[PDB]
Amino acid sequence: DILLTQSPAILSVSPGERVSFSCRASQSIGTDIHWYQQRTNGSPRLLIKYASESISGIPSRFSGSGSGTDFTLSINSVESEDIANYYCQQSNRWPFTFGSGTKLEIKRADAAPTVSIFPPSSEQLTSGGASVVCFLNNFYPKDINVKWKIDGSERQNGVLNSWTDQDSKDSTYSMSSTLTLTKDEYERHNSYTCEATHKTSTSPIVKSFNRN
Amino acid sequence: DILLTQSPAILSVSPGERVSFSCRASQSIGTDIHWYQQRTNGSPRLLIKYASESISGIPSRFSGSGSGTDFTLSINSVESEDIANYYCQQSNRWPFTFGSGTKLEI
Amino acid sequence: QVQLQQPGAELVKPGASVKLSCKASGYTFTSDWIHWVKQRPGHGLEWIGEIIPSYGRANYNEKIQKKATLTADKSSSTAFMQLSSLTSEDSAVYYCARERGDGYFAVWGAGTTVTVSSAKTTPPSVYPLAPGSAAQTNSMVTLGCLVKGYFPEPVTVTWNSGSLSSGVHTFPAVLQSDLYTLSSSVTVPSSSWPSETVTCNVAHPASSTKVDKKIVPRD
Amino acid sequence: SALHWRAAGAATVLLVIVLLAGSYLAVLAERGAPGAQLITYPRALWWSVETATTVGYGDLCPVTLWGRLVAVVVMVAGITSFGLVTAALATWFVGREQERRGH
Repeated sequence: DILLTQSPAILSVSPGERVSFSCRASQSIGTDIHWYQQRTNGSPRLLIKYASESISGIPSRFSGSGSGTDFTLSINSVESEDIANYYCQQSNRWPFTFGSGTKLEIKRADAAPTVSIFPPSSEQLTSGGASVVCFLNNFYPKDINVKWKIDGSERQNGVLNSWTDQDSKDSTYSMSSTLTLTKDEYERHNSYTCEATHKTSTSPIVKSFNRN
Repeated sequence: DILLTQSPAILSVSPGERVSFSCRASQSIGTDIHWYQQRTNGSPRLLIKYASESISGIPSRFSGSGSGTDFTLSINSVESEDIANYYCQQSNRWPFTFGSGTKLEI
Repeated sequence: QVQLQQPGAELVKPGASVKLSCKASGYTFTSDWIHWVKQRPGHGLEWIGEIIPSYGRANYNEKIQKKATLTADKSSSTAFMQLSSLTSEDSAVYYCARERGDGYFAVWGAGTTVTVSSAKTTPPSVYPLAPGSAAQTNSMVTLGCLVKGYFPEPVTVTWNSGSLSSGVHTFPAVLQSDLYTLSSSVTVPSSSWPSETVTCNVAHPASSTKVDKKIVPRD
Repeated sequence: SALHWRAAGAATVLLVIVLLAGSYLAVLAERGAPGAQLITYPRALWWSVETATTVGYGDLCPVTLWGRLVAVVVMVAGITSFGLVTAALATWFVGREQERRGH
C-alpha cells in the first residue's frame, strides 16, 4: 500500500511570495498524483490532477510538477484565500491513498484586536440565564490573553473561550470569551469588563458595561 | 534470498484492544505473504494466506493487509487465547523463508 | 447544481447502526465509482471504500476494521453506506466523492457529520448580540448572535440568508455537559445599521430546525 | 459479397468490442487487489490493445484470476482477428493469381 509523505506539515509564507508543498511516494508512481484543497469547514476541492494538469475554475496561480516519487504543488503569489489544508492522493496502485496533509499559513503585519462586549439578551434573561459575550476580532499574531472583572475584581469561573483558525479573508485570527452566569449571579453585580492583552500594545484593551 | 523482518519482537496489549504485527520484506513480493500462529508447545497454524485471505476455522477477529514490502497482521479485540508466537512466510521467490517471529503478550 | 447531496448530520447510539446516503445528479456514466472518505476532527482524509453503481461491486480499505457496507440504487441515483455497531471512534465527517474511473475525485459531497453518543438531540437557543448603550461606535459596528444548548454538532450560521458574507466569524463550538455553544459575529458599516436589517440564520440538521433572529439595537 | 472480406470486417468490429469490454472488466476485476495497477479505464484500454496485438510491454498486466481470464479472451480475440485478416489476404492473392493464369 503506497505511502504518501507530506513534509513539512505546516508552511509559513509572506503575502505574495512563492510557496511549495512536497509529497513523497514510497514507490515510483509515474505522475498519478492529485492535489486537493480543504478550507476550514469545507469539503476537499481538486486543484491539480496527474501532477501538473490544470483544472477549470482553479486560479492559474496554482501549478504542480514532478514524477516518480517526488511531487510538488506550487502557488505563485500566495494570498489569504489560499489558507487551508493541502492533500496529495495517488491513483497508481490499489487502494488509492492520501497524504497526511500540509497546512498553509500566512504571515501578515501585526494587527491589534477589535474588542466588543455584549450584555446578555432580554430573551435569555427571560429563561433564567445570562451570558456576557466578548469578541477579540482580527488580530495578529494569534497569541492573545483575555481577562474578566466583575465589579473591579478578576473572574475566572464560568469563562469558556474559543479561537478561530487563520481567516482566509485577511490572514488574521479572532477569539471569543463567554462568561455564563444565572440571572441571580448576574443580577447581584454592577459592571462587567473584558480585558485583552496583545503584543501590539503594552497596555491592555478593555471594554465594560454596567447592568443598569 | 528474501529476508523477512518482524519488529517489534514482543508486543504488549490490554484485553480487547486492537493489535498489529508488522512484517517487512527485503524486496517487493506482491501479496505472497502468509501468517502462522504457534501457541506454547503447539505446531504452527495458518491464519491468513496471501496477505489478506481468510481461512475457514479462524476467528473473524484476524485480518491481514499490505502489499509490496510491508505487511500487517491484525487482531481486533485481543483475548487470552491469542497469546502465542506469530510468523510471516513468503512464497514469492525460492526458497520460501520465515520471519523471526513476534510474541503477543497481554 | 450540487452534484453529490449528503444529509448534514446523524446521531447514533453506541452499538447501533446508521445508513448514510449520497444522491448524485449531473452526468452519470457506466464508469463512475462512488467513494467514501472518513475525516476525524483535526485529522486527515481516510479512504473507506468504493462502489461501481452500473455493476454493483464494492471494495474496502483492508488496513482498517470493516464497519461499512456499500450499495447503490441505480433507479434513484443514490449510493448508500451502512455503518454498524459504532463507538466513539466512529464519530467523524463522512464524505462521498465521485470518480470517473480515471483516479481523481472530481467532486465531493458536503459530508455528513456522524456523532456516536448516548445523549439526545437538542435544537439551539439563538440569542441576539447588540452593542450596549455606552458602546461608542466608529466607521464599523459589530453585531452577532449566540447559539447555545444544542446537540449534536453541527450548526450552520449565515447572515441575511448568505447575502452578507464579508466580515463574518463563526467560532468553533465548545462542549459542556452534553451541549454545544458558539457565537457568530458580523461587522457592517456603522451607518448601515439599523436602517438596513441584519439577521442571523441558524440551521441545526440534527433536529431539522432552522431559525431566524433579527438584530435590533437595545431599546 | 466475398465472405473473407466480410469476416475480416466482422472480426475488426468484434475486436473493438472485446477491447472496450476487456478494458471495463479488467478494471472491475483488478480493483480490490492490493498492488494492482490495471485500475483506471484509459490505461486499461491501452493495456487491452497492447495484449490483443500481443506486444505486451509489461508496463501493465493483470494480477487477479478474473483479470487474467479477461486477458486470455483479449489475447485470443486479437490473435484470431489478425489471423483472420491474413487468411483473407491469402484468399485474395490465391484468387487473383488464378485469374493471372486464366481460370
